[PDB]
Amino acid sequence: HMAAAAELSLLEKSLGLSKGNKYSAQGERQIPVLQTNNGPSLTGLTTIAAHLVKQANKEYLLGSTAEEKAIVQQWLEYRVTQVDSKNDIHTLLKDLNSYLEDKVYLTGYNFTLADILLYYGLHRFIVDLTVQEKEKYLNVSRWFCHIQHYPGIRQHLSSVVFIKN
Amino acid sequence: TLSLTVNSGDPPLGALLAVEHVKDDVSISVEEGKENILHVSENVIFTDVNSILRYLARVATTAGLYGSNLMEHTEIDHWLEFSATKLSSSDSFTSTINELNHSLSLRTYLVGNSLSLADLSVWATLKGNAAWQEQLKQKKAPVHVKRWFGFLEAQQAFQSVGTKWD
Repeated sequence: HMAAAAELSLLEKSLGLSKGNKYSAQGERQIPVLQTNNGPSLTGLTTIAAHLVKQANKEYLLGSTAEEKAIVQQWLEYRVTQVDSKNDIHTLLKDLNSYLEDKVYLTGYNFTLADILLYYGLHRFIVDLTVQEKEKYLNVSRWFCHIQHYPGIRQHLSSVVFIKN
Repeated sequence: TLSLTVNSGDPPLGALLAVEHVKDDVSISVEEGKENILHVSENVIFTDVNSILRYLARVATTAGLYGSNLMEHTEIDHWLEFSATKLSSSDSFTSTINELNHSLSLRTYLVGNSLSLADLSVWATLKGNAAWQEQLKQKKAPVHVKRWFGFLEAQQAFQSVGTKWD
């Protein structure tokens, strides 16, 4: 539904990068590829992304502590595997809801690239969700509403409505 | 130079939260002894918790402590009343903190987007509430009030205020 190269152009501006790179794609999985200005070609969504995070000089997006960085890769793997999701997205939503009951962010208390990425990858789903389901997945709703209104993140992505209380 | 003197036995937590939240927007000292009051032109003073929070949030507009809408302003005031009435002395606490659990469901901040007076104020009074402390050691809390309390607790200027005044 949203190509990973389209995702990376969107991330560049999320981060606040002014420069915008040409991105390729390779094969039928259509993996994103960067003919790079610092080594051999970069490949995959989360690798390029890590790079851009670094280009932006915002390293604290991949975690500070060893243990937050392990959490950050955990949600990065999760995004490439379970999110890029056909028959049942509910099972994911249920799980994430429980994970998110005691957490503002996907890393414990901090904003990381996990939040941005998991948000973009879930966006097409949470859009197609009913008013009833958003109640059922309360913590997901909260976290998402939070990420949409995080500074600079949403860009031109659709706003999902979330009855305030 | 605006200076506030804090009640040395019972710091008004939340007052200093705002002070440490507004250090880099206006010149502020903190002194101790006496009672908790704030001096601004020292012919004009404020000596009540919710006055001082509002005044600092109004003067340091560079901070976002008062919100952006007029609606958000109204909420922020609402929250200060709520905490100063319903979280001051407990009676119907269950229905008191049901409501704080209930509206925190879809909100990261009480505010909507970012930290505002509502938070500093509510969190400070909650903390000093021992009935809610009893919910904590018995691990029977409202789940949304917990993350919210823990989230804010963990934060930078929130930890410093603890360290000086516990």
